[PDB]
Amino acid sequence: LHKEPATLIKAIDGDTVKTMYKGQPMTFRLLLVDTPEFNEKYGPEASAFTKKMVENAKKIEVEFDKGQRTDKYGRGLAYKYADGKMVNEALVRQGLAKVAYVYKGNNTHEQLLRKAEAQAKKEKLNIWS
Ligand SMILES: Cc1cn([C@H]2C[C@H](OP(=O)(O)O)[C@@H](COP(=O)(O)O)O2)c(=O)[nH]c1=O
Ligand SMILES: [Ca+2]
Repeated sequence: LHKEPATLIKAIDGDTVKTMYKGQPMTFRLLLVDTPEFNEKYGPEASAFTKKMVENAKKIEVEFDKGQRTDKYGRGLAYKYADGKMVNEALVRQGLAKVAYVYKGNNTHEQLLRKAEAQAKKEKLNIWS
């Protein structure tokens, strides 16, 4: 896989962000994770974590997997990076997302994320507390 440029338009919630990609606005849903909804426990903390991470970044990048690049809602499906740090992994490592929605052929970073989740579980962080 490879990273491509994107520029933040707006933080949305823990696992969705609006970014401009090849000059067009899109809403991206982060691959391989599930944050709580804003109305659910930790939902606001996940939203604020992702928002801080993308708003503070000097450089956002998007990385598509090998499979489907959009979902049925027309959202982009990608791994997102903020100054080189994967947002999807960072959420999981902080116990603010579960590994979820692991579909065959768009699961290149699964094992990296499962290892973050195990570590967040060991530390009993947030969702795992
Ligand atoms: C992350 C992800 C979500 N989705 C779809 C499955 C879920 O469908 P349903 O809407 O029918 O439940 C929905 C969950 O997204 P949210 O967790 O953003 O609600 O997005 C994909 O199809 N592919 C993906 O890789
Ligand atoms: Ca969600």
